[PDB]
Amino acid sequence: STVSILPTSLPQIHRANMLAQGSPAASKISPLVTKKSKTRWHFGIRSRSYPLDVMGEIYIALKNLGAEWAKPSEEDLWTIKLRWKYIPDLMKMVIQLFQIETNNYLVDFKFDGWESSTFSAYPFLHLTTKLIMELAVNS
Amino acid sequence: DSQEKVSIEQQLAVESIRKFLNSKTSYDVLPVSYRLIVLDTSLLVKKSLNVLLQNSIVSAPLWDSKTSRFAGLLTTTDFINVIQYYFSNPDKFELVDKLQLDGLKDIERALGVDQLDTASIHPSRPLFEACLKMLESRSGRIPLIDQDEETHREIVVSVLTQYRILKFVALNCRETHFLKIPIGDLNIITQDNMKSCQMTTPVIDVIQMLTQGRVSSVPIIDENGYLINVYEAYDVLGLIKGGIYNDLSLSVGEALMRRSDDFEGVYTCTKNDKLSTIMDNIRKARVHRFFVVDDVGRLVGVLTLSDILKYILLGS
Amino acid sequence: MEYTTDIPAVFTDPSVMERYYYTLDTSWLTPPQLPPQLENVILNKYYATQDQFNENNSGALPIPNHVVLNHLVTSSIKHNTLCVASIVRYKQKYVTQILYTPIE
Ligand SMILES: Nc1ncnc2c1ncn2[C@@H]1O[C@H](COP(=O)(O)O)[C@@H](O)[C@H]1O
Repeated sequence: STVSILPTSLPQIHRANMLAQGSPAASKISPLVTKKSKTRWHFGIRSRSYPLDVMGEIYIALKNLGAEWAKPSEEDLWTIKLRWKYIPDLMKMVIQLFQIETNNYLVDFKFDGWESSTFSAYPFLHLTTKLIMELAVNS
Repeated sequence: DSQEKVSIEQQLAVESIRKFLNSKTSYDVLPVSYRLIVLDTSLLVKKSLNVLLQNSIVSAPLWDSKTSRFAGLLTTTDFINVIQYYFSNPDKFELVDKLQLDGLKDIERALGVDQLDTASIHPSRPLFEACLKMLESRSGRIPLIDQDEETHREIVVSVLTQYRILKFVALNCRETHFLKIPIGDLNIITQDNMKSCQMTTPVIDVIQMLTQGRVSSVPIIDENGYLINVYEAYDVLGLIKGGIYNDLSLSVGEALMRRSDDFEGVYTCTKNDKLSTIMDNIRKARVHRFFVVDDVGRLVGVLTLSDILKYILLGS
Repeated sequence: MEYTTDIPAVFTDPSVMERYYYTLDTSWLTPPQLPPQLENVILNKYYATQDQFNENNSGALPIPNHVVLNHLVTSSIKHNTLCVASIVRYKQKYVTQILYTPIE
């Protein structure tokens, strides 16, 4: 076949041909180097405080943002079943506190549907962004 | 005797490709698990550029957190608009620097460019229908959009590209081998009114050719018509990254030094090449077009992905 | 279920948790241990397997665990931008929906 890569299109040859001609830009302009850092992903947010303290910070943040929640029982103290105002108008969330290490806890956030296989998490993601920011300020 | 056989095998391969396209949905093109990068509209333009470059993508759906709805696709066209606006208003550097994605429509109004009624397809629909719609996109990207089963809101599932369709075809239809008719005998190459420039042409003029001609790239030739390089809409992303205020009156040749070292190159072919070979290249590498050259390397035409799709769908 | 804006007494009044301690008869007094599915090494390998298939064409595409669906994924704030995500189901396929939003 006669399918090829045009050699003069490759950066190394193009640069060299511009340098050989004499144009100053050849020395001064450098190629774009996009350093793509390996992003570390985590579920939810970590806290170094202790259970009752953490749960207290969350509820305070929830209250100031205008959310409502169900009364928890003794078997599910570390679970928040909340509703947020933001066609169904009220978004449901489940927030769960987990223990990692002795001094380390993870706050898990879960979308739980709407109240009046194919769905958008973006309204959920937007609200959690507000919640994480509200929490970061109070700290 | 021999040209009769080549012809009927080509016909069989094409009928087979078309049936495949008629039997598959856009949903089928999707990987079993994949990522969808969406930008809030209040995000800065220059940060959105970094998000694209960091993630090795060239488009991203937009999300309006105020109205809780999708606000279209950020593409290289939006970035062309910004550079054109700045070049015409170099006093407004501060506005451009602090420009947010939702401010793009103000830039559009200031330049007088059309709204652009960007298409969409329901994933459940035949792939063949998404192909027909692809012949209208100049971006080469169309959002896959469904309905949220609870909010009834219109929502983005993915972004379909022409490359991805043609690669999906190539991977699943090895009958491409029997496309042995030289592309020169098919009348699928565009040869008339070739928009081109030279190495000394200022990059801003080349950028004007992209939107004024409705083309994704501009071939770069010497005085005698030899193909040397190309300037792509994609290159604009690196051009803004490396200083807009800096490269006001820079030549295309000079601007091309900003290209990353991982640039994969410009593909060329001749009139004697076959679509079997073309699809093989698409199968194995991201190729967006094949520039047709003669026996000595002079530019005679271009065969883009849209030309190949159009042949698959509509014929010669 | 009934909904209210009243913060549960156990987090605003020391008397409530104290009462629980003293009226003993165990695990409900402490938050559960983090499930192995939500560990950050499993989450990022899932990302790396998606990357290895698309950069090096090595292996197969990773199906996520059904446990982690609709749960929030986060990363460190960079350039005053919060990047959050959530793995959701679309028909029989899986979309990691990522959002970039500016913060203050
Ligand atoms: N620089 C160019 N000059 C003239 N025609 C072009 C150029 N680039 C692409 N085309 C043609 O314009 C149509 C759309 O181009 P594209 O958007 O690149 O697929 C195709 O039929 C191409 O063959």
